[PDB]
Parts: sequence; C-alpha cells; structure tokens
Amino acid sequence: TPLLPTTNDGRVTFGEAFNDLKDLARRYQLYWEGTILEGNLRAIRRNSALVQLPLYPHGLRIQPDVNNPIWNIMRDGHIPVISSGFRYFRGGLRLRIVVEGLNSCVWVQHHPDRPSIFSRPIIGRYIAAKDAYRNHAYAAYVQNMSVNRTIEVEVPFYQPGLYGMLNASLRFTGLGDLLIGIEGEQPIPKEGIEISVYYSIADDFSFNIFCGFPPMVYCDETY
Amino acid sequence: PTWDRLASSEVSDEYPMLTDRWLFWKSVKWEVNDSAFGKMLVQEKFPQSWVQMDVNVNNIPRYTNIPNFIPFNIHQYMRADFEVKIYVNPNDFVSGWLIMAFLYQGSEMFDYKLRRNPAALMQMPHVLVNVGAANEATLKIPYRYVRPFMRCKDITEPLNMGVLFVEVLIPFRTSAASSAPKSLDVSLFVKMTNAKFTGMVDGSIALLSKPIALP
Amino acid sequence: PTWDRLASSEVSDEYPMLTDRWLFWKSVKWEVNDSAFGKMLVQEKFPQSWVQMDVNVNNIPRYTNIPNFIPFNIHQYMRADFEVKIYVNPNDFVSGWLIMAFLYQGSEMFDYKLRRNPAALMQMPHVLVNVGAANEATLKIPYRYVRPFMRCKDITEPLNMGVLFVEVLIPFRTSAASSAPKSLDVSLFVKMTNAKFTGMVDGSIALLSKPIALP
Amino acid sequence: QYYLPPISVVSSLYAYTRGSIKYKFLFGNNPRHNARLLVAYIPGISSDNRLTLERARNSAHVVFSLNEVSEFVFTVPYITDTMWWPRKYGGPQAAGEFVAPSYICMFILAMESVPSIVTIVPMIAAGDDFEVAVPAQPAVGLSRNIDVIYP
Repeated sequence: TPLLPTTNDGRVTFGEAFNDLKDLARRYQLYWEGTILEGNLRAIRRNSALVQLPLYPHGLRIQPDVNNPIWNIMRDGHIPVISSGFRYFRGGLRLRIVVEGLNSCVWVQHHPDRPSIFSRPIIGRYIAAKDAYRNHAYAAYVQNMSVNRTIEVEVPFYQPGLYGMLNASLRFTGLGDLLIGIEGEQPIPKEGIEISVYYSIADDFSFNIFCGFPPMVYCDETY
Repeated sequence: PTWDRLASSEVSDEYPMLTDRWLFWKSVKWEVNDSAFGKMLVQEKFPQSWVQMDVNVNNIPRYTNIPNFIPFNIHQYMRADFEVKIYVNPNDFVSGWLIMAFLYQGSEMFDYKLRRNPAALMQMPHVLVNVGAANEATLKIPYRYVRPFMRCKDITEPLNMGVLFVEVLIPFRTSAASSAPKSLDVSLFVKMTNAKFTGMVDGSIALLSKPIALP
Repeated sequence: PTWDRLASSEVSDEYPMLTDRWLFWKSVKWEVNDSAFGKMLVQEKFPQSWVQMDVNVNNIPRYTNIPNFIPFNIHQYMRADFEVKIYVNPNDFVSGWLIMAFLYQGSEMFDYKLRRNPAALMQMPHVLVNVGAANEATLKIPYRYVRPFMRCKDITEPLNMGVLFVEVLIPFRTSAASSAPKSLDVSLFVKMTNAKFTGMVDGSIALLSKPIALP
Repeated sequence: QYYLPPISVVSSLYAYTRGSIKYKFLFGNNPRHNARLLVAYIPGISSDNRLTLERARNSAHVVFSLNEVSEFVFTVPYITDTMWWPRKYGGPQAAGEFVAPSYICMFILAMESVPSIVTIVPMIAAGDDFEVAVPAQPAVGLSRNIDVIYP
C-alpha cells in the first residue's frame, strides 16, 4: 500500500513535535490533595511533620470519593497511565506543593533511605515516631508562605539498585517519603489547611523495560 | 566499567563446561476437555523453578545432582541470561495454539493477577506454538533485575527474576471421533548464556526450602 | 601420545578454580603416654580418606559439600598428583620425631603388615618432622597406579591408590614436671596438582558406602 | 556512651556505604606461647548459628601463626549483590532486622613460666576503596549532655 506523507509528529501543521511519551510526562498533574485539621494533628507540635508523602512515579492508589471529584471521573492522570506500561524507572521527580491557609514557614524534607511501606499518605499525628519532626542533615527546603504559597522542589534518585520499581505493591523499591511540616507555633485555623501536591518527571528520568499495559477503564462510563 | 563489576570485588567464576547446554526441565500435558481461552499450562517463577526442578524425598531442592547446577551449590550470588525453548508434539488431526511470554519480576506487581489474561501476554516478549508446524519456539530472556546479582539460597526466596507463562491462545480442538487424542505433550528446554557466580562459600552453609507456588 | 589418552576418548575436564588449593583434612593428637617406636598416628588409604573426609549422619561420604570435591561427584574416572603437608605444633620443652611415607597400592601386598615397621618406612619416599624446627614438611606423591585412571565411586572401593603412614621415629618425650604437655597436635594438608576427570555422568547414578579401615 | 571508631562515626552521617574493611589484631602474648588461628569471612550469611571450623575452612581464610607478628591486618573485601549498603543504625529497616554483607570469624586451629592469658585487641578501619553515599540524619549524637527524656 502507499504511505501517508509525514508532518514530523505535528511540526508541519501545528508548531511542535509530539514523538515521545516522556515529554507528556513532564507536564505537571495532581499527585495528592487533602485537608489536615487541628485535632487530626499532634499535641506538642513546634517543629513537626504534617504529611508523610510516599513518592511513586505511578502515583498513589487513587481513592475515588464524593468530596473531591477529580479522582472519581478523571481517574488518575496521564502519568500513572504511562507508568503502568513500564517495569522499571531510573530518575527523580519534580513536585509543586501548594499549602493553603498557613502563614509562617513550611519545611519539606526528603528521606531517600526509607522503605516503601504504605500506598497512602500518612496525616499528622499518625506519622511515625521518627519522621514526626524535622531531621538533621536531610535535604530540606523551608519557604515562608507569606512571600509565596508555592514550593517547587526536585527530589533526586538516591537509592542503591540498578532500578526503582514501578507498579509496586528491605523493600527499597523507590525514592522514599517526602515530609511536609510547619516550623513554629501557628494558629491552625478552623477548616484546617489544604495541601495540593503536583508532580512530574525530571529531566534525568527514564522508563525502562516495556511490558504490557494492564487492563484499563474508560472515563466515559463513570456516570 | 559495567555495573555488575560495581557490586562484587571478587571476579566471577565462569564454568562453561558444566553450564550452557540445553536442559530438559518439565513436560506438561494439556487436555481437549479443559482447554479454553486463557488456560494456564505453565505459571512458574523463573529461573527458580528450573534450577530447583530436582527435589528431595522431603522435598528440598538439591543443586548437587545435576552437573548444570553444580555452581549454584557453592556460590551465593549469580547472574545469567536465559533461553526457554518450548516443544509441542505434532499431531496432524488437531489444532490449537500456545502463547509463551515472560514477565520480569511479575510476582510483585500490584496488578499481577490482571496481567495473566492472554490479551495482556501479547504485549510482553512472547512466542507462539502450533501443533502442526511451529512446533519449537525459543524465547529469550536477558538478565533484567533490580540488583546486579540474584541470590542462590534462602535467608526470602532465591532466584525469582520473573514469571514464565504458557497459555492457550486458540483452544486445543479435536475432530469428533475416537482416533483423535485427548491431550498432547509440551516440553520446556532451558539454557544459560552468560553465567557469572560470585561469593563462593561452602555447601551446607545456607539452606533451601520447599518452594512456594504462584497463586 | 601418552597412555592416559589411550584409555579415554573423551577429553579431560579440568576445573582448576575449584581444585588445586591446600585443603585441611585431619588433625591428630599423639600422647606422651602411648608414644613408642613405631606407633601409628595415621594409617589411611590415600587419597580415598582425604576425598571422603566429609561424612553423613548415616556415614556415607558426600562429595557435594566441599567445592574441592565437586568434580568427584559428577565423574567416574579421575587421575591426579598429590602433595601432603604435615604440620606439628612447636612446643619447645619436649622432643620427638615423626616419619611420614607413602606406599603405592600398599594395602594389597602379601607382606603389607611387615612393611609398617618404621625401619621399612625409611626406604619409601618419606619426610621427617620435629617439634622444634622442621615443623612443616611436604611429601610429594605423583600418580602411580596399575591403570591410567582411578574410579570415583563404588561398583569395590574407589580412589585407593596407596597408604599414607605417619609414625613415631623418636618417641614423644617430655620433661618430668607439670608444665609439660600430655600431647601435641599434628595437621595434614593435601592438594591436587594435575586433576583430570573423565566419564562425566550425573550424580545419584552411582553410590558411595561407609568406608572401610586398614587393619 | 560508645567509643566508636573513626569509620563508625563517619558512617553514621551517610545513607549508604561500600568497600573493604581492614581489621588489625594485636596479640598480648610473648614468643613462648604458640597457637594457630583461622580467620575467615563468609560473604552472604548474617548470623553465626550455622558456621563451624570445617564450614569456615572453605571460605577465603588466612591461617595466622600467632607468633609471626603481634599486629596482624586482615582485609575482608566487599562482595555483595548490590552496589551500596544501608546502615544498620539509621534507616531503613527495623534495627535488628539487618543483614550485614558478610561475617568474620576467628577459630582456634599452657605454660607455667609465662602468663596464661593472651589478650587480643581488635582495631577496625576502612579499606582503601571505601566510599559513603548520601547525607542522612546522623545515627549518633555528642555525649556533651547525655541526658534524655523518654516518653
């Protein structure tokens, strides 16, 4: 048969190329979002952790529920879908943590030597005894929330294997917990605080051995 | 400068005289009467099930008895490329198809049980086997694992690099008469391509255990 | 054109990585109180007793456990030169002498029991060991046998190429006081120089048996 | 309060590690005594329940004559399945759920003018090819103030 003349993956009609799934995975998408109320948090709380957020390239295990419907009807973004087709990865993440309703300082620490214990995030008090406060000498980043309410951080791949496991369930499979916390005495307002975490792939990231995609569901029959 | 050399200072022990030949492993028999779409003939942790294919009376695998698995007895770390040949025996009056694919470290994915369906097996590296021609078909499985070396004995579960599947792509179908068979025979030959063993110890310094099966 | 090549068409399997190093074998303890002229500390069929030094709970030797005897498990014919080092541990306040000699296929001579006397041992290839200096002494035992290859397993009595002797040339003599010892320790190290195995089979195709002792 | 070696303190400041470790032994005998010692190391076993003088005589071992020097240096290399090893007293896993990447053991094989008791003092330093990886929460702290407040 005859072949259809090329447009260079779209550079001829639109202005740009679209030849890599790695490039679509570099556009941020919602990683996790939730609220933390004052009682839900810890009692003697002066330099303490607020969320312990396990870092997976394939995203968290989405709980679809009524009070935030981005997960019910959109399911998970383009990044969990592209990730399910591959077995391993070797890179870091890029995050954007937008923590609302808090006015002082928000330290963010990365614990690269921690096992991948949970598939959900741990809120407030329940955070384990040894991640409950800011540690020393871990890569951290403090941002005053009055100056800017958006934290842009890149988590590196600090982990000893040839790969990190995608599609997971020592157990050193990935790039361990990220920790978000307040830096001083604060008034935790009524209606708590909202944290939104967006993530994407970093420039030194990869997807490696392509097995098949798992069976999918269609968005169009969610209602 | 390759990353297997960045895990072990001791050089590798390579005995090609007693490895690197086609070894027989299992033969499996599939029926006309329970051959449907997506029937699992072979679902094994590979190469764990091949290397531990020889069992005791109390059912602990012993590396000692096959001259091919003689280095698996005296080392603790090992790395090697594999090839699985599948032979089915040609009966002319039947027809059916087999699909054999390998899933790197399959057993620990959260969606493992969903990836057994033979539709999903046509996306991983696979081969197809008829009963007419296309009797033999050889797969190829390079070493791809989280760490540059696999453990050879317990303390859990040594030598589990993946999962090998053999499923019914087109059901085993027969003529309606008595000279037709009720089953066929499917034989799986293995061999190792780049076998590097390291961490040479004694035997009886580590143990094996009765091996566990995939669900 | 040498006569080991005139017994076996298959070439020899030589694994120097897992043979050809000093292996420990036995340690024996001789007393002041029963050390006379011509006392036999070690009287073994060699290299049968060295290679079968590892025994079961039911007392059948298993080649599988020492990485040195791994080829003795999977072949049936073998040929190799040996060296026996003897170490005694230097205690300064005693004196005595050991004579170690090897008797090629000694156990089947009609006059075997007459050749044990240490006067006769000074005529076969031997070495002398003191407790002061001359602690270590290495014997050398080239392969000399009726047939160009030795059998490795039973069906009688594999690997019996000779007899190794260790006897008391000058009795173990002490000072008359309590700070003096009652015994010493004598350790026998072996190694193989030109190890050629042939007739590669499985394991579990031939058996070993509980080994018999020289009278 | 622990008098950790220089290698231990530096490795409490990092997340991974790899490379050979040197042991230096010092024997408090005097030439009258004699004995032998088998120092061997076994690369993949983490608990001493299973090893004995004939199982450990099949690993990489040196037999030390107990009179050739007082100071004997024995280097156990780095033989593992992985390229970096986590520390035992920081993260990751559960303290006593740990597996070191080898074991070192010392096996055996009485005058009245000489002291009965021979004392051995072991010294430990990192080998020439030793490296540390990621900065992490120090597993240790200064004993300047050894007071503490248990929950």
